[PDB]
Amino acid sequence: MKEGIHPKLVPARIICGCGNVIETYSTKPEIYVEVCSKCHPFYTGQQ
Amino acid sequence: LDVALKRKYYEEVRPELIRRFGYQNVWEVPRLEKVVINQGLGEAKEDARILEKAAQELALITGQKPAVTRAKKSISNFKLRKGMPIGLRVTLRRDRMWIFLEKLLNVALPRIRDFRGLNPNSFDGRGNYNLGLREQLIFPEITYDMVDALRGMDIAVVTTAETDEEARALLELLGFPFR
Amino acid sequence: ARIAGVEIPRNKRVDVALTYIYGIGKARAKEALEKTGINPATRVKDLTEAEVVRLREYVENTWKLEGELRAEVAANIKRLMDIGCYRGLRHRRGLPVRGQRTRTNARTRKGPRKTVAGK
Amino acid sequence: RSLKKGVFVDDHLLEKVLELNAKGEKRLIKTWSRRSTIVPEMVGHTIAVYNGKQHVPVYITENMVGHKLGEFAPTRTYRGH
Amino acid sequence: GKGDRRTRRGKIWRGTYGKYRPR
RNA sequence: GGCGACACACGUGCUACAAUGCCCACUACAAAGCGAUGCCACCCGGCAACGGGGAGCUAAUCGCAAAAAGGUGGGCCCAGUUCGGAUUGGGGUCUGCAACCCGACCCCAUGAAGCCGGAAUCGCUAGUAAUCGCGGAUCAGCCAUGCCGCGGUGAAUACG
RNA sequence: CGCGGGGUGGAGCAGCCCGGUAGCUCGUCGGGCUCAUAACCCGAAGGUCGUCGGUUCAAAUCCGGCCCCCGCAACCA
RNA sequence: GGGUCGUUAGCUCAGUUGGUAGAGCAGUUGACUUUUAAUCAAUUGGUCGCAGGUUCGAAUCCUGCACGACCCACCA
RNA sequence: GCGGUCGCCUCCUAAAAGGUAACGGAGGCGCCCAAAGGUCCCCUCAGGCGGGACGGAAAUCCGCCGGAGAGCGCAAGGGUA
Ligand SMILES: [Mg+2]
Ligand SMILES: [Mg+2]
Ligand SMILES: [Mg+2]
Ligand SMILES: [Mg+2]
Ligand SMILES: [Mg+2]
Ligand SMILES: [Mg+2]
Ligand SMILES: [Mg+2]
Ligand SMILES: [Mg+2]
Ligand SMILES: [Mg+2]
Ligand SMILES: [Mg+2]
Ligand SMILES: [Mg+2]
Ligand SMILES: [Mg+2]
Ligand SMILES: [Mg+2]
Ligand SMILES: [Mg+2]
Ligand SMILES: [Mg+2]
Ligand SMILES: [Mg+2]
Ligand SMILES: [Mg+2]
Ligand SMILES: [Mg+2]
Ligand SMILES: [Mg+2]
Ligand SMILES: [Mg+2]
Ligand SMILES: [Mg+2]
Ligand SMILES: [Mg+2]
Ligand SMILES: [Mg+2]
Ligand SMILES: [Mg+2]
Ligand SMILES: [Mg+2]
Ligand SMILES: [Mg+2]
Ligand SMILES: [Mg+2]
Repeated sequence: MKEGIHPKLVPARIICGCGNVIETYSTKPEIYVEVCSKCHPFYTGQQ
Repeated sequence: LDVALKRKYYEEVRPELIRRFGYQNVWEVPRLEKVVINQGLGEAKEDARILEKAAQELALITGQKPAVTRAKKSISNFKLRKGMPIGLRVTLRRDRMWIFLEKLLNVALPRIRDFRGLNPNSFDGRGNYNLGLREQLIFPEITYDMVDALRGMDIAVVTTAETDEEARALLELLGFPFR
Repeated sequence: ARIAGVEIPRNKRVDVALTYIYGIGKARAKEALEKTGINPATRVKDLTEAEVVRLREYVENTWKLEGELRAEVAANIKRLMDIGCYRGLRHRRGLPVRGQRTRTNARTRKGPRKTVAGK
Repeated sequence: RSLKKGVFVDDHLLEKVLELNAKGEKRLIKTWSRRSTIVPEMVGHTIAVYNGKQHVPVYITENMVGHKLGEFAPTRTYRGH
Repeated sequence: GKGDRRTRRGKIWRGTYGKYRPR
């Protein structure tokens, strides 16, 4: 990426309805997740 | 340069696709280039300074500063002097493509009301697939206390797949919630 | 944080801020507040993610909510019509469904008045 | 509006339908009992109901489950103004 | 108000009894 | 079956648009008429409608009964908002031969218009108006917000 | 054949000229006051601008043709 | 192009200490009536040819320059 | 006479060089741009079909296809990726 004034994109951590989500790598690290349709209520693995 | 889904493509998505279609060459197997995100905004036209929240919060969720579209021709119905900015278009590749693409699949699409799955027919027949979003706050980096106003985008994803079949296969096996 | 769909409520009360979730209010609230044991008088701005997940999870699983619910309320309708049923006509072409009186004010179900002319 | 200990169906047609239900054959019977319930068992028949004026045929499905027999035989004429 | 069948003030108005106006 | 139609138009009213206000708990004060074909205290199940049971009174005895406002304490914090309950989905109660047309009520979900109403125009001179309940007739049930009545608290203003 | 102006809600006028949106009176519709009607008051509705091309980003608006309309003219012979 | 002159919060204006800021029809409010009026009675700052430069201060003087109204002249 | 016209550009007329007339057929000019100029370096159209939130034939984005039908400030012709 061309060098100057452009978001950092540093490894991060995020959650789910179940436990954590790994891969991450986001600028503005450490965010939060209400729901996951793959942790999966609310779609997959139906109900 | 690591990026879990990138890895999961090479180890376990690639071979499943070789077993399934079968391939003389390592190259023929569909690879994944260029997920390009485009916000068409009339939403900011005569006021073009509304843009740069929508541009800065684009770069926040992709991790890349978008460039700015402008107007092909002048169309009188909505405004549209041949000059003005319509929206942002950011091209994503290579890691930075995946780093965003996994965050898309583990977070974004979960966070939509409903989400009965991704429409299966959006493959363009030459074996790319694009879709479109509304509330940008389905993303992690968007807190709904940073939203001035909602606007979506159109996400196109391109693939070295020559056909639509293999397009869905590549995307399914990358864990694309589908129908 | 947020309930089914998104529907973030905030500040004010918790029991109160629950009505602002669709498919819920008063009754379906004050009870699901004890069934998580959470204080109803709590102020949804301040409270522990503890209380949130036990509340967010209870509600999202328990009963059908708008993303799913509104889909289903509409679903009875297209069935209540398209069958040929009576209420289905009052739906089909858009008049009041349960008894009542159409000679004078329907106004809610009828829209605003389109006036014409006398004898 | 329920009954429940109840579920009233006039026995004019109820006999004819239960006899048509297990019959071997079916055609259209014409009743005045719209005050009935319809089914659980009546489904699949054509039946001519009455509006005050004449006898209207009704094809029957399960979407017609509990719905009293005349919801499907309307009493009015409109076509607007 | 006196028209909410879900309130005390309302049921009193109609004259009826319920979970919001038990006898 | 209709009298219950609905592009519309007028009349009479009810509930309202909120903080002298709404919601919850607790505690208090009436008059009048009805009712042993009925009114059902009281126990039980039911969130509840109501269903059970069941005691009393031809009733200054026993029952409808709860009066409401208020009073007290607590909550709401000026929001189309805990205002407001129209509309609609769903679940049941009961009357009745039967509740689709077309019933009343309970609960769940839904929460609409409406932020004091254009030209106009109504009532009221005192225990009146406003506002708050309650009874009765008709009646199986009920579309009563009606009408006939009853007490509760209780203004303003008349130069002329 | 000739030169000039015009065709816009039911009527009568603006707007065209200077591209971007259509206005004014009357009529009409709903309400008001009245025993009632007019008068009067409060509200509203209603049109693609003769037509057909073209121009432009956009045409009642600018250009060409045609269709009507009104006006002037047609003299020495 | 010369000469005079302007120049004004919605509009017209009316203001040359260096102070504020209006006076009329307008707009809203509010009495009055019926109708139309006519009378009455209530307002934010709106940093007033434009940037500059005079001073204790300039809507508010001085050069600038954009403009307008007026008037003279002249046009191979 | 009245009407029209009167200079300049483009197209035909014009007879395959030039030129060429009529009150022959058709249109345009009396400007515009301090970038719409110089140069260096990039870039390649219109259109059609599929795809894709609010996007509809037309805003933007993504594919294939597209040798010039686009663009070149304005008329026509020549020219031109
Ligand atoms: Mg491809
Ligand atoms: Mg009714
Ligand atoms: Mg309420
Ligand atoms: Mg009240
Ligand atoms: Mg009838
Ligand atoms: Mg009648
Ligand atoms: Mg009716
Ligand atoms: Mg009424
Ligand atoms: Mg109990
Ligand atoms: Mg005695
Ligand atoms: Mg009683
Ligand atoms: Mg509203
Ligand atoms: Mg009123
Ligand atoms: Mg008197
Ligand atoms: Mg009563
Ligand atoms: Mg126009
Ligand atoms: Mg009239
Ligand atoms: Mg002569
Ligand atoms: Mg001449
Ligand atoms: Mg001449
Ligand atoms: Mg030649
Ligand atoms: Mg030659
Ligand atoms: Mg050039
Ligand atoms: Mg194209
Ligand atoms: Mg397309
Ligand atoms: Mg070309
Ligand atoms: Mg050419």
